[PDB]
Amino acid sequence: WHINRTALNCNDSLHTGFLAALFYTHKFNASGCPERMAHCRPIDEFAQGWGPITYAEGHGSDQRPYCWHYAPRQCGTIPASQVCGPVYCFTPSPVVVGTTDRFGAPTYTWGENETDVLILNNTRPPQGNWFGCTWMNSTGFTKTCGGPPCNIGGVGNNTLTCPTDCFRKHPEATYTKCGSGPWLTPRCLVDYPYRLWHYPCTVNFTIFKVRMYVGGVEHRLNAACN
Amino acid sequence: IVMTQSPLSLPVTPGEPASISCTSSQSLLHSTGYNYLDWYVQKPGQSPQLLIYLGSIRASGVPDRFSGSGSGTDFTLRISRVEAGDVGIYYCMQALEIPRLTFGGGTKLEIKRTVAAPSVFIFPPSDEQLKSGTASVVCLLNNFYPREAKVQWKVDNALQSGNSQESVTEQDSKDSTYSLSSTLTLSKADYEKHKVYACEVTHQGLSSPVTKSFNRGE
Amino acid sequence: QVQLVQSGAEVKKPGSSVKVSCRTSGGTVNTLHWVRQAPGQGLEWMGSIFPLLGVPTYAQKFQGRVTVTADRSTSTAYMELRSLRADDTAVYYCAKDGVGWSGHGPSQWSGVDVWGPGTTVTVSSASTKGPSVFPLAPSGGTAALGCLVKDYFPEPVTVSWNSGALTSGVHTFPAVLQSSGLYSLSSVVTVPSSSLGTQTYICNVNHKPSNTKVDKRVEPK
Ligand SMILES: *[C@@H]1O[C@H](CO)[C@@H](O[C@@H]2O[C@H](CO)[C@@H](O[C@@H]3O[C@H](CO[C@H]4O[C@H](CO)[C@@H](O)[C@H](O)[C@@H]4O)[C@@H](O)[C@H](O[C@H]4O[C@H](CO)[C@@H](O)[C@H](O)[C@@H]4O)[C@@H]3O)[C@H](O)[C@H]2NC(C)=O)[C@H](O)[C@H]1NC(C)=O
Ligand SMILES: *[C@@H]1O[C@H](CO)[C@@H](O[C@@H]2O[C@H](CO)[C@@H](O[C@@H]3O[C@H](CO[C@H]4O[C@H](CO)[C@@H](O)[C@H](O)[C@@H]4O)[C@@H](O)[C@H](O)[C@@H]3O)[C@H](O)[C@H]2NC(C)=O)[C@H](O)[C@H]1NC(C)=O
Ligand SMILES: *[C@@H]1O[C@H](CO)[C@@H](O[C@@H]2O[C@H](CO)[C@@H](O[C@@H]3O[C@H](CO[C@H]4O[C@H](CO)[C@@H](O)[C@H](O)[C@@H]4O)[C@@H](O)[C@H](O)[C@@H]3O)[C@H](O)[C@H]2NC(C)=O)[C@H](O)[C@H]1NC(C)=O
Ligand SMILES: *[C@@H]1O[C@H](CO)[C@@H](O)[C@H](O)[C@H]1NC(C)=O
Ligand SMILES: *[C@@H]1O[C@H](CO)[C@@H](O)[C@H](O)[C@H]1NC(C)=O
Ligand SMILES: *[C@@H]1O[C@H](CO)[C@@H](O)[C@H](O)[C@H]1NC(C)=O
Ligand SMILES: *[C@@H]1O[C@H](CO)[C@@H](O)[C@H](O)[C@H]1NC(C)=O
Repeated sequence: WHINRTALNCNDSLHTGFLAALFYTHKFNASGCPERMAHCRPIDEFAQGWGPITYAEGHGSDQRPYCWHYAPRQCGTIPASQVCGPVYCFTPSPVVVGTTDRFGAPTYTWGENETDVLILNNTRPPQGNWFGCTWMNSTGFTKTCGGPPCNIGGVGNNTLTCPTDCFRKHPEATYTKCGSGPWLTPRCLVDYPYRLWHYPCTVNFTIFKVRMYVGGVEHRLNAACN
Repeated sequence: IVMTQSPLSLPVTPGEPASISCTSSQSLLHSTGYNYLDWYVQKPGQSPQLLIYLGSIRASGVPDRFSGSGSGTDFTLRISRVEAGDVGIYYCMQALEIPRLTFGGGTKLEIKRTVAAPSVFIFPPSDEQLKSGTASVVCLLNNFYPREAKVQWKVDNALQSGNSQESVTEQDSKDSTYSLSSTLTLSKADYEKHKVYACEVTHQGLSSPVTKSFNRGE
Repeated sequence: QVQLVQSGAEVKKPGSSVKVSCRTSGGTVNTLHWVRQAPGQGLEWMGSIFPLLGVPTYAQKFQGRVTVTADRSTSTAYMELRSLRADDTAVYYCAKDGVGWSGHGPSQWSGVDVWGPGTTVTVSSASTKGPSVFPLAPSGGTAALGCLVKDYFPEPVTVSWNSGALTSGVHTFPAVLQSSGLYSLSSVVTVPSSSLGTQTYICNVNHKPSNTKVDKRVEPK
């Protein structure tokens, strides 16, 4: 919230022009979105889960965080020099994590120092802090971490490592069990002031506002659904 | 994106409305549902000044008599009760590509007047300048309208080209006319070789071109 | 009510560099812009910078000979144009949009709503010369007389009449640029012929670049 705790090391070496989106509502780049959002598979095409859920150990290589079925890296401590603008973690409710030292004491140096870190280490609520985080790296790429995602079972070519609510494929793949970030379902992700910056291809998603319980406590948030 | 504007010059009788058009090489309408076109005015002597942003919202201090309308690629600035205060150059500018701005060539708002013939005066070079080694012969067209005028120099009845410069006052606030100076620059040797120096003036308000002239000796 | 205070005029020679300054006063900005205006030509965007991030953007026409920088502590931004050419004489405007990042989300565009007064940059190999002031003598009716203010550099000069007592009917013309690189100017006034021999007219010329003051009397020839 304090603007001084924002990692703000932004570097437009490629001249993609992503910095304007930090300031202005109409300057998110949804070019290339219709074709890439076609890569994403609807949940219908994945195999049917079965058996007990185990947490997945892998870090599969896609680097395409724009799909709902993207299995994220687990959250760690990342240095402020890799971050541009606010880091949002999802509890499900959106929350901003500020720049800090390795212990968690707040620092106020714009992330311009080497001690400045963003400690995103996630343990899923209700006991933990959040489910996942999203942020823009210093050269204009969306980065996301969280989970670990779930082994839901299945057999074959197609098999879902679920990072969201996947009730369709397995009855117990709830968001509390497998939620790994902003995607609440294959259809909805949490709306927050920089969703269009981080997820420009959700531009046409319609805003439903949502009420949602994670371990007793109710969460009161707007979701953008297709 | 290229911003072209029309008209370039707009003469407007006071109190009559005015209208100036802007077109954009690409649609300025965005996902958000706003047209990202601004209107700026630069009044003579002053910094550019914001008039209207996002197509239709008018800026601080801007009266209700300025209105902007348009969508996509065609936009219009309309000015309802044109006043001597409103004179200046009017620029549109797209903001779809910020930080980068791109302005139009501008439209000159101008108060329209009844045609006025220029009073023409010619001045010979001074004695002091003639000592100096230069000679400037000056022709004055005072209080005319419209601005377009032709000044023709004849030195011993011979037509001159490339030895004269002219500058025009920008429009007068009271009478809405212009004034024009034209200076023929010769050197002292060339001034003394010729005798008749004539200034011929062509203008909408002259039934025939007006020549004022003199002879060196007199 | 942010104000943009700019550095004063600059007389440079071909080949050298100028560093124009612009200081945001009384608030914060999303982005500073540099727009210039060549004499008689329109407005041209040159470059801009987000002073928070300190990352600039440049128009292609000036890529490689302009750099924009923004000092945070002083709230001052600089623009440096190098390899100056006569083509570069213009008024140089810094302008802003926005009030600064709210730290919570993006803002809606609100126009380039504040412009600085401008910086005049002259690029020329001429040297400082005061004017020669010559009488333009008048040859019921309405008589014209004036002063020719010739061969001065750099600009501006100011003309007045009878120490500012005569302003009605006075035309001081925009200066023209001669082939010598010096400026010349003429200022005229129409008076009653009835007054020609009787009324005394003194045009008052002032050129501060050279501490020139001249009071030429204009008499009937
Ligand atoms: C979010 O929602 C917006 C709004 O609905 C979507 O953007 C609109 O998309 C539609 C459809 O794409 C646009 O309407 C038309 O798009 C055509 C592109 O595809 C055509 O051509 C290809 C190639 O031949 C065909 O295969 C295909 O079947 C289509 O026929 C344009 O060609 C249309 O013509 C326009 O441009 C041409 C010049 O290229 C002009 O000559 C025409 O006169 C005309 O202007 C037409 O545009 C619509 O324009 C889009 N609107 C906007 C504002 O983008 C987004 O795609 C959607 N985003 C996501 C992520 O889903
Ligand atoms: C959140 O998760 C993070 C992982 O993403 C944790 O960060 C890493 O945790 C490990 C283990 O505690 C640290 O490793 C230690 O490093 C110190 C310093 O050694 C450095 O140089 C050696 C050279 O061999 C190198 O191997 C190390 O990685 C260090 O670079 C050593 O003295 C220790 O023996 C041990 O190796 C990492 O330094 C640490 N940082 C990162 C980001 O790599 C983080 O601790 C977790 N935080 C919380 C709050 O749980
Ligand atoms: C912000 O995020 C960006 C995306 O994650 C980061 O860009 C990535 O940076 C990594 C290194 O950190 C690159 O990985 C290297 O890629 C080069 C090039 O290999 C590619 O091309 C060769 C042929 O020229 C091809 O054989 C390969 O298969 C690749 O296609 C390799 O030489 C290195 O060994 C290494 O793999 C990514 O390629 C690069 N991705 C993109 C899309 O740019 C960026 O670094 C981040 N910035 C930060 C950290 O602030
Ligand atoms: C924030 O950082 C700026 C320097 O960019 C500093 O002047 C200011 O005092 C800082 N504010 C706080 C409250 O730390
Ligand atoms: C931006 O990143 C590129 C990566 O090659 C680097 O060369 C450049 O110096 C960087 N600039 C900053 C400000 O980090
Ligand atoms: C969007 O990104 C693409 C490729 O990165 C680029 O070519 C395009 O110009 C960008 N659009 C805008 C408006 O910056
Ligand atoms: C495996 O998936 C691919 C998609 O890349 C598909 O084309 C192929 O037919 C599939 N194989 C099976 C199991 O039929």
